[PDB]
Amino acid sequence: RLTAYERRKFRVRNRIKRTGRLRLSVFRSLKHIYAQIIDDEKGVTLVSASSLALKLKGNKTEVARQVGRALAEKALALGIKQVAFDRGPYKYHGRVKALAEGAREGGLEF
Amino acid sequence: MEYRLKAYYREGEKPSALRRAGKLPGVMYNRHLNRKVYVDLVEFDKVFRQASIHHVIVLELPDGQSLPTLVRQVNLDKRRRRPEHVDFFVLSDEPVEMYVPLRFVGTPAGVRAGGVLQEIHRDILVKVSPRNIPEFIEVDVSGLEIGDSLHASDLKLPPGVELAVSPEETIAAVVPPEDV
Amino acid sequence: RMKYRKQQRGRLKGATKGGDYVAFGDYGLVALEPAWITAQQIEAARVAMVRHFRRGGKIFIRIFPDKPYTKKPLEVRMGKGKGNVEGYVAVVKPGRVMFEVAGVTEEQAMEALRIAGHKLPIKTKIVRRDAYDEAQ
RNA sequence: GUAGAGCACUGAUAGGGCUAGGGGGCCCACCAGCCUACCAAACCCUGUCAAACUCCGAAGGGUCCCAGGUGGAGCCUGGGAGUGAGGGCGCGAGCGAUAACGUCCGCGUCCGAGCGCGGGAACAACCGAGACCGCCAGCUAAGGCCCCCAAGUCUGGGCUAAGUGGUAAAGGAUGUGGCGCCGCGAAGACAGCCAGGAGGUUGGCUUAGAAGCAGCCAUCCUUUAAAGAGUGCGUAAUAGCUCACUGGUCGAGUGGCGCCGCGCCGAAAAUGAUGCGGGGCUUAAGCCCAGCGCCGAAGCUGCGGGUCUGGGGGAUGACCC
RNA sequence: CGCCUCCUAAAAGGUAACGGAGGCGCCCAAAGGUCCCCUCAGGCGGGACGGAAAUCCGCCGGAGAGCGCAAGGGUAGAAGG
RNA sequence: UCGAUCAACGGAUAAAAGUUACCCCGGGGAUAACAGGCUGAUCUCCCCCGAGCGUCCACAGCGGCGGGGAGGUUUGGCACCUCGAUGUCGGCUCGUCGCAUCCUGGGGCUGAAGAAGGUCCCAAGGGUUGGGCUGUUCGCCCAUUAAAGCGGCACGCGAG
RNA sequence: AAUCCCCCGUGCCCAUAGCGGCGUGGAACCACCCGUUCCCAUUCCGAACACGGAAGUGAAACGCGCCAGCGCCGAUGGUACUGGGCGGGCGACCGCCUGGGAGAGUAGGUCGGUGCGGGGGAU
Repeated sequence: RLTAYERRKFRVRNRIKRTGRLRLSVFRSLKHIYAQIIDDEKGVTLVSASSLALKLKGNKTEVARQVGRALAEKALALGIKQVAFDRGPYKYHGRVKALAEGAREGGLEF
Repeated sequence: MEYRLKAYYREGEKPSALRRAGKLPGVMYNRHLNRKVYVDLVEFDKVFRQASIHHVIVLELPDGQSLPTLVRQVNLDKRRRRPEHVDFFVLSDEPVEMYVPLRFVGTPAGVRAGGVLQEIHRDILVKVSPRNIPEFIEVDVSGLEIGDSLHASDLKLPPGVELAVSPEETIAAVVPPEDV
Repeated sequence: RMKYRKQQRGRLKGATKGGDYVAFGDYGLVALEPAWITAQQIEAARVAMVRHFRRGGKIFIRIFPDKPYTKKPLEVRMGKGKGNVEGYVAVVKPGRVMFEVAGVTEEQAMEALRIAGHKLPIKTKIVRRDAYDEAQ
């Protein structure tokens, strides 16, 4: 109970204290995956990442990197101009490393 | 049988005055509909006293609305006895909370036995029985010694069945005078 | 007496009221105007009763050897750490539910108490079961 | 977060149901049996405690802003300082023996340091009350009014009668009076009365005797005054006795346990005696509830004066509010 | 006869007592940083050298094990591994 | 930035123990010792209950266990009178009150025959010896005696 | 575009968002799932974390709805307490006036209500 749930509530509360204003919530797994943006629980939630517009379920952590960069610019302008970070159900090397670089260009803008 | 005289005013000052005349506070209650009616002791008591009245409800007269009720609570008086507030519930039709008067006969093997006598622990039963419980729910045996004891299990349940109590836990047991 | 394997040395002093009442057999001895009562005196009653009752069928209990009373020194001059443990007993003050059985069936039990407490140490009263009691 | 409170946190602990640990031992090599004899982690139920346990939780106290908010304090700067040990009373914890006109701390008042008046006999701190100075003025506190001494030996309704007033507990009692209650078969009551106190009532042991009136229990029947499995004076059983019954006698109310308020026993002293004293017990008393009334403080009002302080007219005064 | 902790300070805070209790006058070179992971004792049931109690499997659990050192606070949404 | 139980820890110095019945100067009953005071520890006396002894009989004689007061003695608690002053013991001499009265009597009770004891309530009236040893009052011992009490008053007495 | 509805996330409210019992969905969710050279990973195993994808299934994690047995919530009354003023008692202590007035103790109460992004569910 408290165990895995905590895996969760932990990345949670820590992430939370963190405060540079916004955080995107990526989400691991295939069709599962998708990342939405949030700030202070003001109540609001900027823009939504990638509606399952499938591009290559293949060996594509790139299906990923793509949906990512996508969301990257999506928000980039979606919501004028800002800076912060996000969640992640894991380290940045696969699926998540991916949403990362996606965001990465999102800000990089080149 | 029962009845009473109500309290328009209630809480403290009033119940106290009551006491003063010889009246103790009374709660008339029925499934979430509540009214403070007040207690004329003397009689009140004779009544209560019946005790058969406390175990197996009775009818009360208030205004003129003859209704069915029992005590579900009572504040009987610290510094002595008598009370501080008498509590009754009038029933609709599903009486589950029943501490029906219980009698059992431990026909000899007890004190005429090894001196040992029988200790009555339960003597009554808080089981279930909607608008249907006798003035006497009962059971029996013929052993009261060795290191003998019996309870809610052995029990032996009659008509309006339903054990809201527990899988046995000591209706009674026998202890020695200076042993057996 | 019995207040065995305590835990501390001593209490303090006050008194005023508590929570003794019920019944527990129908042979009852209830205090009324006391305070602490010697675990001993206590045993006294215990005896009194026990013996009277054709000397067998058990009585029950009531209060306990509760606290540790200290007259400290022996008779010195005062300033000890107030140390010294010495007399252990009950702390019952508002007419308390003191419960004693046996199977006397009568004013026989009566007597038993009569003396037990007449003895013991205070203004007190006795009876039986008078207004049951419902728990959860 | 103490009082309370509750028990699930920990620790107690009392009667209980289930349970193992020793079990007492040895079959004492495969060494497995009853017992429950077991200590019960326990067990739930029945149970009550804890300043240094608490799942609940106040009674106030703490404090920030808005508002009351002038007595008159409130603030900051400043020179002249005295105590640096004190006690008493009430409440709350220590302690001490839950002793001391003890000593520890705290909230309050206190008393000194004003606390000089009343006062309770007289008594630094217990209830009343703040004295700037007058009055051969009147209203009042507390607490008082037979007298000693101001003030009704008021009225009204009770309850004690011991002198309680005029110090005391444990506890004892057909005290006194009061309940809120029990016996009334005028099928005329209880103590007083009359007579019978009935035949199987005749061992059960012991019968030396039970053949109720010698010890180990008997708990039945007939039978009428209604019936003593005989409550009692007793020896050798036995024999005789009062009603426990009328039965008749009488009849018309009787013997009670709980809860009450007012007294007595218990409670023996040292120069001599004592509610202050005289005194007083159906106003004179005293306890309780009722209502009226007058007394009595430097306390409060009315003739006036002194005095300082804010302001008021400041002419020097001054006067007045 | 210096300091920390708990009670009594009586609920703000805060106070004696020859009042209750009980510790410290070390260190930890890495219990000092941060990043990434993990996550108790104990109850039960099943198991090699066991064999009240290791080691492993299987469930259960306001977290009462835990944090050099005493208490108390905290606190595994870990300060804990 | 180092030396430091200065650990009686705010720490005078670096560097310190005693003893005075041989003693001596300052103030306070803001601290003892005498006694007094209040408390009563208490001890003494009394009062409840009865397990229980008294062959039989609870209580004639007795009380387990536990309990409840009186009094101011004994061993103590405190600090205000007292330290500009209160002589503490033992004894003497003259004693004065007190009763839980020892001898006295009046008594009910007996496990009272008589006699004699012993068991309580009433009542201080007078009375309530000599020596021994011990500074000791207490005490133990000799001889009687109706009897040869307990104690209040700084444990009366130094202006005797 | 901007209606409620199915939801996948992801937010305030601390146990009526709990345990557990019966059910039930994958079409689309999403989970387990397949396999592992490649990111990157287990002091053992890609167990987890992870990479690498058709499938198979919906067992398992899983979301609503019915079920209150345990647990959680836990009023009306009612007493204790007591803030303050007065009495009654030598007494430890009792009681009277005026506001506040938990606990436990039958009620009866619940098996969450909702913040926002959104695949989208109903021209």
